[PDB]
Amino acid sequence: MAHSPPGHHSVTGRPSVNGLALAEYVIYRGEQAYPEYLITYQIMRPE
Amino acid sequence: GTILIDLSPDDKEFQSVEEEMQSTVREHRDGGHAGGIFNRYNILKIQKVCNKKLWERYTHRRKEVSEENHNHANERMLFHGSPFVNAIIHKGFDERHAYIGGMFGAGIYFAENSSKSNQYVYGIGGGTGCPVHKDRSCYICHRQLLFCRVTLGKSFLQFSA
Ligand SMILES: O=c1cc(-c2ccc(Br)cc2)oc2ccccc12
Ligand SMILES: [Zn+2]
Repeated sequence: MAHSPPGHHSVTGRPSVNGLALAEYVIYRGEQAYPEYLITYQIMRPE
Repeated sequence: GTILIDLSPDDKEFQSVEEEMQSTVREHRDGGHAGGIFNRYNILKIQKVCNKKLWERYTHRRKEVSEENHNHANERMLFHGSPFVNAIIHKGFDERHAYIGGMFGAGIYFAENSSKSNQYVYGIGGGTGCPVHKDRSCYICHRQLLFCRVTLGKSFLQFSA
């Protein structure tokens, strides 16, 4: 695992081409996230 | 120390988590290659993950971040999809769960789009798809994602494609 850039606690990847995309994020210490909900699903074939 | 508590579909907490899952699906630039072709999900179950030690580990770090950032943890709820989902819920996130080759370096990645995290459920690039059918677009097999509480604190902004 790398480190956060100096003076920061995470990285934000801002979408900069595809205008529909939401942001993605990176943390560099496991203790900065808690796996709160476990969701069981299937993807659905479009009709 | 982990126990899983099922939420009823009538429960408003079920309903708000399902809505965040469904409403953040988008189309992807691989045309469905990694995660499959779909506009929505069939949600089979939502479970609350309870582990006191893992929660206290999280809140302890949250407080540290918040004290480094004018009492602002900058906490978000975000998706994570992983082959290691079963180890994460029992032992928590650690370096074994990092995307070593990710575009922002070796760290643990999270998405606002549920469909982006769905691309990593069977591995990087969707791996070889579901264990049973080898199909990255399998409509039969049951998948699991995490909806996670994430402390960002002061986040470095990277503009990117
Ligand atoms: O949910 C994610 C899981 C992962 C992930 C999980 C396990 C492994 Br091994 C590699 C990547 O990568 C992402 C990259 C960008 C946005 C979201 C994710
Ligand atoms: Zn399958």
